[PDB]
Amino acid sequence: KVGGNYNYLYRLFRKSNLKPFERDISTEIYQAGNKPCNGVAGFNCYFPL
Amino acid sequence: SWMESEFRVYSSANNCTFEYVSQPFLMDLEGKQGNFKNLREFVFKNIDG
Repeated sequence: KVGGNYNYLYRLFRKSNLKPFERDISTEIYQAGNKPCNGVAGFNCYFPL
Repeated sequence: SWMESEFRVYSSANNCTFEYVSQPFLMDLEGKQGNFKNLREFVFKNIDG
């Protein structure tokens, strides 16, 4: 669309590379910092999708 | 010696598109005169999905 089609999502962060022919639709908050990611969002806590 | 119908193993379900209702796996051969039992053997492996 001219405004932009935002109906498509793709994973960006994962713990490790997956094996071939696998599916992972899990949603969570990746540990991207020393401080543990409690929830919601914030600095050093990246949402993968 | 009356016991059956436990059911309700799970609580809720979600998106999934795999159903393989079919003929059962294990068959219990008749055991008679004692000292006569069948040893069920099963092995499961998971490679390339």
